[PDB]
Amino acid sequence: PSWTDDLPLCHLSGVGSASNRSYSADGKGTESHPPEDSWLKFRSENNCFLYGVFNGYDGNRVTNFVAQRLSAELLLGQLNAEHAEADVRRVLLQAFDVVERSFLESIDDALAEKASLQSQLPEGVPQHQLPPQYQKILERLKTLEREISGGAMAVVAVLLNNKLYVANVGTNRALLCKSTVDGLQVTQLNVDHTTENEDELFRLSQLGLDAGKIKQVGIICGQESTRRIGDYKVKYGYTDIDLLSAAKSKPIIAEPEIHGAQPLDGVTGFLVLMSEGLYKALEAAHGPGQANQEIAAMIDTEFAKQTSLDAVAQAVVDRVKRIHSDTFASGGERARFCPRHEDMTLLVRNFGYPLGEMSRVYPVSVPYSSATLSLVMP
Amino acid sequence: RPTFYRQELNKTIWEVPERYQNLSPSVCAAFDTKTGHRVAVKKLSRPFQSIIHAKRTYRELRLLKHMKHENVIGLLDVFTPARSLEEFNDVYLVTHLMGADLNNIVKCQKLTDDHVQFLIYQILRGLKYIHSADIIHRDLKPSNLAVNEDCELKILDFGLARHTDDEMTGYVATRWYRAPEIMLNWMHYNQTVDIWSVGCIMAELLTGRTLFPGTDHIDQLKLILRLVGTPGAELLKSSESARNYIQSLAQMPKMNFANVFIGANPLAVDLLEKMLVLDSDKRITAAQALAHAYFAQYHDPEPVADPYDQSFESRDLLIDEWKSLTYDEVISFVPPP
Ligand SMILES: Nc1ncnc2c1ncn2[C@@H]1O[C@H](COP(=O)(O)OP(=O)(O)OP(O)(O)=S)[C@@H](O)[C@H]1O
Ligand SMILES: [Mg+2]
Ligand SMILES: [Mg+2]
Ligand code: NI
Repeated sequence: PSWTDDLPLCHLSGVGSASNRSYSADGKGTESHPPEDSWLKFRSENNCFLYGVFNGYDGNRVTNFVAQRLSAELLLGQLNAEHAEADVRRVLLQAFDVVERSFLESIDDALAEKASLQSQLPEGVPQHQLPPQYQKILERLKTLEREISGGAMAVVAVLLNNKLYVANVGTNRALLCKSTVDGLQVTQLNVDHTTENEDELFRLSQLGLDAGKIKQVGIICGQESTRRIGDYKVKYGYTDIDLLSAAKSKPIIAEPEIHGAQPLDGVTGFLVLMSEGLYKALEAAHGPGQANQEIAAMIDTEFAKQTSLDAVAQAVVDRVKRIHSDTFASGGERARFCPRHEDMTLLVRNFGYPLGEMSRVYPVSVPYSSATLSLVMP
Repeated sequence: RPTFYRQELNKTIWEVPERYQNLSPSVCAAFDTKTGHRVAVKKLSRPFQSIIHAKRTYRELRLLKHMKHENVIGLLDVFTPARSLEEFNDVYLVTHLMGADLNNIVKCQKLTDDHVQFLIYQILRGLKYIHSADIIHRDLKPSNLAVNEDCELKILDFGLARHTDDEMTGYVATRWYRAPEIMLNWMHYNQTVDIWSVGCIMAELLTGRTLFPGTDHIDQLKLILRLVGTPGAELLKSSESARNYIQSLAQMPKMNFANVFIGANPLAVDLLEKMLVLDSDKRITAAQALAHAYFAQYHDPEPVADPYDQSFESRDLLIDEWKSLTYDEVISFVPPP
């Protein structure tokens, strides 16, 4: 049942992806959980372009949910090519708030049934010592947990007549990559929402917490993102968790940060959208430092060798798995960092960069001369 | 148990006991030798491949056993080649033959209002009777409507029928005869769906062409709303993106079906209008429509039947359980004299 699925696909982009994997000890063999990543790449009539890459955790219900609903909130008339920049910022904020409100609304009934069941179990008694009378209630509690769980991070791009906009909630990334005669110039258009982000640190402080002990702990509840879509455990149960306990407002918000008006006239290159799992896995293999620069350059290479943008994106994802797999397998220094990697999604949007294969004498240092040697040490 | 025999048609084997012979086409004609007249045999396409197919199959048997109206088909014989609750994996339904379908008839024959005027009255007669048994049909198309040489008619195909409730299956009906309520408010419709298709069939059995041949479920809502107008927001507020989509489309004015279908029976206009609106509450029922101006030539008030039992078929059951309650229902049949 989907009101958005007739929408034409974008002809100037391609997507590569691979699921999570954990490496076996027995030798070869891997295991996986169901993939929690997603993407979209539509072009409305309007001539509006919308791209997204989505990183899910705790199951993939929320990731799918934000993928249908944000399309319906953006490509059904609410964007058009003559929209000023103020227009675009308003519409994106409206869209993201609708999705987060209706997801929370979608599970309030289930959350209320859960509490009524949980009160029907003997207080404190480990469920395993519980007799067969309760087995039906436990069954149901396992099923409700499955339909309310999940969260998602999102990075979204809007292109209207050469104006590029970016909307970000979380740790996925957006790289604009231009060609100069010097070479490829990479810049990250969005900022990572973690506890290392100085402005999130100020926002967390202004809700009454301790920027100091928040920076120190670094993670919250499994994830590093200080912004996520969905996840009832942090949007409702944050008052229980400590050193996050005495906050005046929701510490982890669903509001996008918008970065906007990139002129793209006379630009030659490509746009990258990638999920956290892609660049984390490369930083596990090579050390932290220059993953944006290194992934861009991988893409540069495949542009000259492959026949479509999808093959380009997918070849880079394939090279990063092998690098990670080899690293674990080689036993050395960094293998301890690669027992597993997460879902990988990579999306490439072309801005006039060329795709396809169809697209001396050396003088001596000091000259001779017909006519007690030493060298300087360093 | 009559000794069975096997014949291949359209690349499959049909194992049928004798009586019937000289097969010629999911359903074939035949001659039951115990009787002396031509009959139609229906082989169910896949009877228990999923849990929903077994519960679609179980219902099509249990409902046809229930209805007795000269306008709704009922079963003369039901059989299976299999022996016990093990070999079971096939059922056959066999009904007195008609020699024509409404779909083929309209694919090569202009047609008069007086033809129409009668066919629909017959339809609404069976419909009013089906609704007065607590059962919705859900699939009314020329393909599954049958007519005699005289032009007598009965309703076919209960593969898609169910005892009504507030909670129902969402993806339902053929596309062109799919009530807007089907898609604009998922799972929460009633039996007004059946009547919407009757209007759809009403003006097809006239003009000769499909009223709303939309390609996708989106193209379909666009076609329907460009003849009934857009929802003025009284009916609107549906759900979320459904709203959203409609707001994306321009204002279409409602039209009176007078300017619409030229040279009409203005008697029929008025019935077409009172049938194919959008507001489910404010629109005709088979009864209030039966007793209506258009059918004064034939109206003679058209009786109701008993209610359909549920008990079993409103619970969660396995692909086994659903097929056994089907077999326990094929084993217990009794023919009519
Ligand atoms: N009793 C009958 N008399 C004459 N023609 C019949 C009769 N029953 C079926 N037919 C013909 O068979 C066609 C399809 O019959 P249906 O009853 O719709 O079977 P079906 O649609 O294939 O089954 P499903 O799986 O429940 S949708 C009709 O269009 C008629 O041409
Ligand atoms: Mg009832
Ligand atoms: Mg049919
Ligand atoms: Ni993930």
